[PDB]
Amino acid sequence: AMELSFGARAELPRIHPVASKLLRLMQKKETNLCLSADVSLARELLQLADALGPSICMLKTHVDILNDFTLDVMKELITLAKCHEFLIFEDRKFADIGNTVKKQYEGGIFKIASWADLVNAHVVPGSGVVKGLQEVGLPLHRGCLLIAEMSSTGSLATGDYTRAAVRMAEEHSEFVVGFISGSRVSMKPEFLHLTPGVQLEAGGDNLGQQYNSPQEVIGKRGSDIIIVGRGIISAADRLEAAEMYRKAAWEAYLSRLG
Amino acid sequence: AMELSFGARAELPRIHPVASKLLRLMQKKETNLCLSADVSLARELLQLADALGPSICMLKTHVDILNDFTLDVMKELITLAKCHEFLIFEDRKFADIGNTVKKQYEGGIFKIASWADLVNAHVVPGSGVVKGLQEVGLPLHRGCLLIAEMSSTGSLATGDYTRAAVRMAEEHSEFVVGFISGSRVSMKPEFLHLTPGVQLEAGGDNLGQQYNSPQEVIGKRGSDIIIVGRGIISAADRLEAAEMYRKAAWEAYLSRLG
Ligand SMILES: O=c1ccn([C@@H]2O[C@H](COP(=O)(O)O)[C@@H](O)[C@H]2O)c(=O)[nH]1
Ligand SMILES: O=c1ccn([C@@H]2O[C@H](COP(=O)(O)O)[C@@H](O)[C@H]2O)c(=O)[nH]1
Repeated sequence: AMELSFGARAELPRIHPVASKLLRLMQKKETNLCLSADVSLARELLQLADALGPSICMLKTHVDILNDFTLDVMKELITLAKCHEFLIFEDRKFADIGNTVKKQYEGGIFKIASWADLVNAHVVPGSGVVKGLQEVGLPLHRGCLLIAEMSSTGSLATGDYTRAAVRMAEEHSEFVVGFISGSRVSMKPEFLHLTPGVQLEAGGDNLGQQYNSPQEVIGKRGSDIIIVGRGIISAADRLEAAEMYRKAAWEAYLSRLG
Repeated sequence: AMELSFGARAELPRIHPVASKLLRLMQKKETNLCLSADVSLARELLQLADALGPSICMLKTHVDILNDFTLDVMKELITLAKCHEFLIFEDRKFADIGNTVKKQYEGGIFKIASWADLVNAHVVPGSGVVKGLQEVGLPLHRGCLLIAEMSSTGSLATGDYTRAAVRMAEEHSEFVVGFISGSRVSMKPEFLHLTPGVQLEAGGDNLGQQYNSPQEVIGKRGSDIIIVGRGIISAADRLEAAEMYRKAAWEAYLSRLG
């Protein structure tokens, strides 16, 4: 295929409204940066969302790490998402049978479906995992990302595992909008590719995380969006760091567009 | 080779303390039944744990489906666990990079490590998932189960994936006490095998769950413990249903012991 812009893909025929909403704000704001807001305090989550909101297309959460979660916190996050124009991605990694994951998505204390635009799923259980999430997510106009590859050393999400992930996406394109992957895994331009394991300096952490640059992941490997946690969160000035990552990911996307 | 009793297995030189405690109470109470307590209310959770405690070796939770979770509820559950003698297994299925899963296990609202004897992890991220959990579990004297196979249709946890799970468990035996699997996957008697997707009658559900009988799973496939949810919970008489499952699983274990 030849390279389409985020704006062209927003306008496509088969595109999920969520993905379309995302691709438009990306074009509008010149950002393909997803902030991984891996903090344990609501006040910090909310201050990051507000400060960095203009710089990001998406805020990714791990609600189960928030020491002071309440649905009111999520209400305030929604208000910031609407105000600054970004989607909320809860990185819950649903990975159970369909009958269980539907309850874990709809219910409990988190009520994830009520506030998350996007969630993700591991494909290891078979397509039941997507079917269960769909029953809840479809009417709510939510979307789902399938984990086709992981960034960590020893990752088993390779080969036929990755190919099964892409098939599963194709079979459920009414609800699945794309992939968590280290590179482009599907040529279909309606699918989003989001890549974690990103820092300016290629490298890793002490527990198997691997990092590659925005230029590599977006430019060479053809992914759409970078997911960045520690590369931003650990900085003294998280706004400056966010801006650095945004320009890098954006300029890398412009480059491959030609 | 020659099958050892649960009582003898509990005394093996390399046995993990949590596995030893469980094997002891299984032999004492003549139960290799784990109740899957898939309910949405604390009261239902506590009611089932009390009513069925005598029949079970283990209660498996999904605390993220509890509408009214609080840590006090867990305190109470533990009192029941200590009174009736069963372990608590939170079926969280950790499946993220090591840096993330340690926070998910220790922290947030659920504080899983503060009350769960056992948790489980998917192996797809590589062994960094176990190394992260260990940082939290080992100080708290906890154990972990690796998901080597799944019960659901289209499961990708097969062949080399399954073998990678077994290797990973062998290499982290200070923390990993066994497997979620549909059959015996390790020949080392220090490892436990727990099998979900169990009902007396043939079948499945509308979202990819598949059922096999206790005699099939324990007797022919050589697993140790049956995990049963709806097979008990949906029955009119849960005390009778729990007893039927216990007696099925236990006699199947005795037969294989010869
Ligand atoms: O394959 C994956 C999938 C998800 N994440 C998530 O993306 C973020 C990476 O953060 P950092 O390593 O950039 O701090 C974390 O929240 C992590 O859970 C990965 O790192 N790799
Ligand atoms: O491979 C697996 C792993 C876990 N479970 C869990 O075991 C229970 C099965 O319940 P039921 O089908 O017996 O009601 C559920 O809590 C489900 O999440 C499975 O069914 N299959």
